[PDB]
Amino acid sequence: VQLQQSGAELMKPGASVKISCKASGYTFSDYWIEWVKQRPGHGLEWIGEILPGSGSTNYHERFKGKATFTADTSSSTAYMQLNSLTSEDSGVYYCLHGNYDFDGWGQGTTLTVSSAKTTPPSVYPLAPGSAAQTNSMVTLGCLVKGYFPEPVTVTWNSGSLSSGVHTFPAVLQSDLYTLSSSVTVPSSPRPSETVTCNVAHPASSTKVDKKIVP
Amino acid sequence: KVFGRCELAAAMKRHGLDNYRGYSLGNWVCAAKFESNFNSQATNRNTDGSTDYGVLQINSRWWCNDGKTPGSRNLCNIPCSALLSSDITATVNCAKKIVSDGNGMNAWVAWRNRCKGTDVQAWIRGCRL
Amino acid sequence: DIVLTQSPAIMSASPGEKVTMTCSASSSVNYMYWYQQKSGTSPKRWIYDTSKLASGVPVRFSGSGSGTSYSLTISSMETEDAATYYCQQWGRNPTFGGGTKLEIKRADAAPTVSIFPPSSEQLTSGGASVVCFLNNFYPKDINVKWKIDGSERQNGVLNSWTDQDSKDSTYSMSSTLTLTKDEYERHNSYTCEATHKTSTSPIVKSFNRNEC
Repeated sequence: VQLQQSGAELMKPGASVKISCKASGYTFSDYWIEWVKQRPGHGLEWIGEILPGSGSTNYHERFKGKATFTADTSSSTAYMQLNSLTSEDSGVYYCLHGNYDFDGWGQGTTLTVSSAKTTPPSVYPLAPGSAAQTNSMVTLGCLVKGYFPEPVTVTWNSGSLSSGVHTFPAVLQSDLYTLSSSVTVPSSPRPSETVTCNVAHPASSTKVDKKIVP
Repeated sequence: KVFGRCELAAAMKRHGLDNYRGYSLGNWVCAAKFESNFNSQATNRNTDGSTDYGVLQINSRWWCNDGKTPGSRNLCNIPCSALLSSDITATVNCAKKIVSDGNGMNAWVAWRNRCKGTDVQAWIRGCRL
Repeated sequence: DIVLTQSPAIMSASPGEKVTMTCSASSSVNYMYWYQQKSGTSPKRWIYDTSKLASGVPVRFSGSGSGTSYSLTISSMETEDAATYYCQQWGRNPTFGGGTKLEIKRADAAPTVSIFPPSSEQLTSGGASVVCFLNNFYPKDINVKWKIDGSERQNGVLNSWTDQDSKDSTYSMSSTLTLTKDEYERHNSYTCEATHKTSTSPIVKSFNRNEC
């Protein structure tokens, strides 16, 4: 009873993929569901739309042939198919409503098209050593390096250490991402009380907790 | 569903479109070829938030209602999805009140562009009806 | 069809003050639509049919224009009005505009820089990354230069900024020098020097013993 979509995709170039949108709660038959594409940095592109009841579809000039829509009236699902995926198809695909009774979008499905391999990350503690007081505030982080694909969930002190955290967004370098996350406590916890950073890269079932030792 | 000439022309004959105002079945089937290629579920979007619906590409601004067009007058008092049925009744009915508004079949851009001033009776030449 | 250009691309305002975003269509359009997107969520329809607010847009926003020029105007800027706003001509084939970023203003804060030497553990992989966090600064702009042993630079640096915090409105940058382990031990001093508006002279942070 929501406009729900499928999880994130990772796909070889050249293959096709299908995104659901389990649009549930109203008379599905009756309203157009649109589809939008977001490439971060460039923003939004409108793909096209489909009226569940009749199977009528409208597509933007650019996506005719790259995209096909279907809807299955009995599960109240609508699907988009991307044909012949390339690198420039990586993005977030949104399904949405835009009529006068509702206008809710769904949350998005990210899609990475890559030949690259799921690399688990390495997690390197960042600890100061030569604590030359900026102030009586120690910052220490975690460098999580070499994973593929996104995302990772670094956490500090298993959740508790929320204030003063800073996870920076991953950067892609050699067909792999790198991330850093900071924590800042007064210089009276570290080293006395211990700070752990809990990294999880779901796509390669890794859990890691490095402790920051001086 | 893409209809096929005489199947459509037989159902439109049936629905009284023959010589409705001064338009013979040649025109009715002609429009439906050049508007939609006989595909009942044909849709097309326009420059103003409006879509055209079905066989006879009825505009959601003045003629039917689809609940996302501005300036919606909905003069046929019908949901535009009713116009996407494989049985031409709500399309025929709204076509009657379009051809009645003092303009004849001019309301149809493709009829005007590809069927006006030609031998429209050609469209059923050789057809059973 | 039409190309929508938005001006400006990044913009700032304090709470209490008036905001006007502009969107320009390369062709005349019949109606314009505005969508707002906060980081971490799907966009939300904000103004539809040129002036009508969607269900849940507070009354402080209004939009207008015709043909070529439209606009979204906020009279009191409230903190929660910081997002990207996007315009769309929802025509035969819809296009979106580039966006306009709305950041909230505050006083020019100086960054707290910090460098971390390569960890033992990463040195046993055969690489060395020297990390520098410059935390909590306003304005967003900050140039960060690297000095391996005295003056130099480097080409394999990897920066990353955060979004404006929210439990303040600060920016924070990470700069990384990845060196191969023997290019690392073939040196000594590593310096992170930051240039921010808030200071005449660069903030630097250095260390030295790759050697002993």
